[PDB]
Amino acid sequence: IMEVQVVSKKMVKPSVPTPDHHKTCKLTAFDQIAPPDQVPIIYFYNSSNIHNIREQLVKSLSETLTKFYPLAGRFVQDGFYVDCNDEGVLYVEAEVNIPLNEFIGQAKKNIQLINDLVPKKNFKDIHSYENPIVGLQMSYFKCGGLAICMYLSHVVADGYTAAAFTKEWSNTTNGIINGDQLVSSSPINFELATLVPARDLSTVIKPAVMPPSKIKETKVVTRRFLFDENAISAFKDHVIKSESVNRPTRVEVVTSVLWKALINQSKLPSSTLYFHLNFRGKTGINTPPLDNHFSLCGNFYTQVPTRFRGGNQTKQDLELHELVKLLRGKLRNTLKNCSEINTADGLFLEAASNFNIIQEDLEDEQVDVRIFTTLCRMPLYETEFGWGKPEWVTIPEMHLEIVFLLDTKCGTGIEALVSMDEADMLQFELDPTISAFASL
Repeated sequence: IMEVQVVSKKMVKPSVPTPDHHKTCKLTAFDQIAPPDQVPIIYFYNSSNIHNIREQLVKSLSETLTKFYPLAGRFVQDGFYVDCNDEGVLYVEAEVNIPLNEFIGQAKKNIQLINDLVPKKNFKDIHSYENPIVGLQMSYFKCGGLAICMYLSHVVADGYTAAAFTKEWSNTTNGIINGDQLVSSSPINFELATLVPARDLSTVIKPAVMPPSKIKETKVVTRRFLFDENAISAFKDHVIKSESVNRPTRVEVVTSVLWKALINQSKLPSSTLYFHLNFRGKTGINTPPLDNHFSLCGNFYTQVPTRFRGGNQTKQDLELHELVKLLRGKLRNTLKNCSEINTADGLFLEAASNFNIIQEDLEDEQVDVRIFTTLCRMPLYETEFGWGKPEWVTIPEMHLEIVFLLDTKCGTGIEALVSMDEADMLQFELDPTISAFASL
């Protein structure tokens, strides 16, 4: 019964042209090793009941793009920079013939149904001066409910930058609607290339791949698992029982459970699970762009790869607390390393070390590399555009194998959005330790 109809599609440019001194935004070496993907997130909001809501959202987006000007530009391959030509972000307006309260419940069980809310007019990412850096689709449901979907290029921005863009846009809309007294507008800079410029990394970066890993006829599907508060507490007690780690976190236990299931499904004896660690709040340098860590935008993170090595132990002897302790050791070692670095170039060198480790693991017939992105303890459910908090926030169906960790609307549960090959997923969802949490 549900039909989505695109009503408009255009380019939304920043309210004011980008100044001449900012038209070239040079990218960093972090951006060079950033995954060249466009990554989606979608927020669902209940009915505004504001009559000019579409116009005011377009206007607040233009004003936000004034500050996030590189997002309105186009990537140039030769110099590895962003020509901030104000070509604009892709803006899709659609209308769906059903209320929002007859979709979210269905979508939580079958994420595929969100595909008609995600725009894909995008072209080639690294290359293609014609590919827009940001794509937005606003799908208005039958009685005013809103699906805001953002498709952002990881070469220009990381999770922190996407969140800052979202926060600024929502704050601008909220001020435009309810009075400007509710302002929290702090500047963003985009100038980290001063300290780590893009460079030739033929001497710095591991390249790799191998055939048994390169079985490509994969059909990636996505499933949603909800790890509720009571289940997380049970897992925490099951781990503390061992007391080989103290105070396990929600993310630690949920990632350990998912990782054990992935290892049991893997058919390979060793595994490498890597997430992202944001360099911003965890270092002490203050050379110009790092005077204000929370104002700097662009990729500023390191990969954190935890290597489970199955030697002469069986997969049957795998226990939660060992995965927790491996994750904890790797994170602690990375934090200790970050404490002792003097320049931002050294933190790029640490990120490159971890990148090389991940490539070496990708290149082994014995290691299954699994990507994890945790968005938990990020205030996604407090991003307010001026009429209410999000009803739901998730990541739509991915085309690559990945696991996203999100907070639930309230409480301390975790939504795990797992994307993997269908042949693997059909057994994975029936793992007895996680099958009770699958929305299915």
